[PDB]
Amino acid sequence: RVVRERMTTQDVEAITPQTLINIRPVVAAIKEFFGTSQLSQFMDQNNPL
Amino acid sequence: DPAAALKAELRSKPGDWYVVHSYAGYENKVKANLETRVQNLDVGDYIFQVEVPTEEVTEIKNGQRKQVNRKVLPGYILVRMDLTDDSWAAVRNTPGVTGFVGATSRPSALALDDVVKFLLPR
Amino acid sequence: NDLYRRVINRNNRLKRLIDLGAPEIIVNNEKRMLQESVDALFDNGRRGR
Amino acid sequence: LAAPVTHIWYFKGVPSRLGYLLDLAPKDLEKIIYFAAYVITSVDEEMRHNELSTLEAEMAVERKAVEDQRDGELEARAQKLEADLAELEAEGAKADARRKVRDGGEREMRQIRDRAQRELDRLEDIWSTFTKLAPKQLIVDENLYRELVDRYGEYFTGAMGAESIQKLIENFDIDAEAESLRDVIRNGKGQKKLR
RNA sequence: CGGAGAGGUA
DNA sequence: GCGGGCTATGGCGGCGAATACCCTC
DNA sequence: GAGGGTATTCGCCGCCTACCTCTCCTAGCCCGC
Repeated sequence: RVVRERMTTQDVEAITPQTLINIRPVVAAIKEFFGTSQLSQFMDQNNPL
Repeated sequence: DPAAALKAELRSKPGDWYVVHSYAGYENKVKANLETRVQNLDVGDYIFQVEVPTEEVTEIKNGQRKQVNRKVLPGYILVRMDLTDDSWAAVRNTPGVTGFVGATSRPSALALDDVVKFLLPR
Repeated sequence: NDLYRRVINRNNRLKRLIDLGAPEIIVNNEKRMLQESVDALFDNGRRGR
Repeated sequence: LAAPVTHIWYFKGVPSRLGYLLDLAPKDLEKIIYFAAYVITSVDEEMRHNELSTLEAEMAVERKAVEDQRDGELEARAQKLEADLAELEAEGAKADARRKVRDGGEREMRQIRDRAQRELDRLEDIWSTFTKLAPKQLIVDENLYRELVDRYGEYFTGAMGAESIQKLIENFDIDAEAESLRDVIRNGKGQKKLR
């Protein structure tokens, strides 16, 4: 959505792949999953089993 | 009188001024994308002008006077246009936009007196 | 405190807009937002999102 | 608060303890409170009843004048049609262009008649509103309310928002309403009595 | 030490 | 250019009231 | 149409107690120095 938005509000012949891509949403969703999910569970290490 | 002069100027120009709602500081970006979509999407027949009525408040902060480009009516967009779903798309589907500020149910146009009042440099 | 801040923000917004003068449409929209803010403060989620 | 605000407990909590008090449907409160419709806080009756006949005469004059203007427009359109017929019969134009111009002219005449009917029905709607305007009535379509107030600024007062409901509560006696509900209960009966 | 989530004991 | 502050559809039962569909005047 | 009598649908309310352990509690962006 961000890249489509920025695809219309920046002049041509100055756009490059690196100036349209904002990683933030992806690196944020990954952390959201690995910190604040019901399935990313603190591992049970009472005993090897 | 600047008021009468701008009244006469805006009498002839096509399109009835309308109002749209934005998200706080996301206003100038809204007008940017709006008239850019006017240039690109081929809807120049609808949006004849986009204005963010804003008088820059030079206030004494941090020990010195500093201007704040507050949008007189914060969060609101004055856009001259016609009854067209295309302009609705180009604005309400633009970034930092919430919807058209209708009077009762559907979008309503500011009276020329108010738009002349708010488009006059303060 | 967050909801109190929402209500106070909208109240000050609507106060400034009336004091400085504004078209009845904008003032009505701001009053609607103030109404929604107060409704959220007293009972959040009862009406709308 | 810079503006009046309703308390959601007595508006949204089922049963709406504002709808029962004011005898308004919950949708009506949803609209009036959230600035989606105007409401007639009150309508003057004596200033209406005394001037009813005079305003009926004034509306008759107004409708006659508007109809005369429309008939003049139709006469101008008929003159245009006569000019078209003269042009057709002047030079050689066979059935193709004849039918083209005649269809154009009859379409213009139908457009004029549609404008006539729409204006007449607008005035009829205005008068129907005026002869039915009572407190606790929602006037949607801001354009209609604007026409009503511009043509008749007095004879009534309509507001919108929480302050309108505050006004309704102020102009609302509790004894007469209680007497009316008690009468509906003891006498009458039915779904009326249940409500 | 207030919220959300997860796991667990009776 | 970097730091800080401000804003933004796998529940289920009971119950009632806010509301579809049809006969009557 | 108004009106009433029936249904029909949707919103809301309710869903044992007590206790132990752990991990996260914003993100984007716009203005200032």
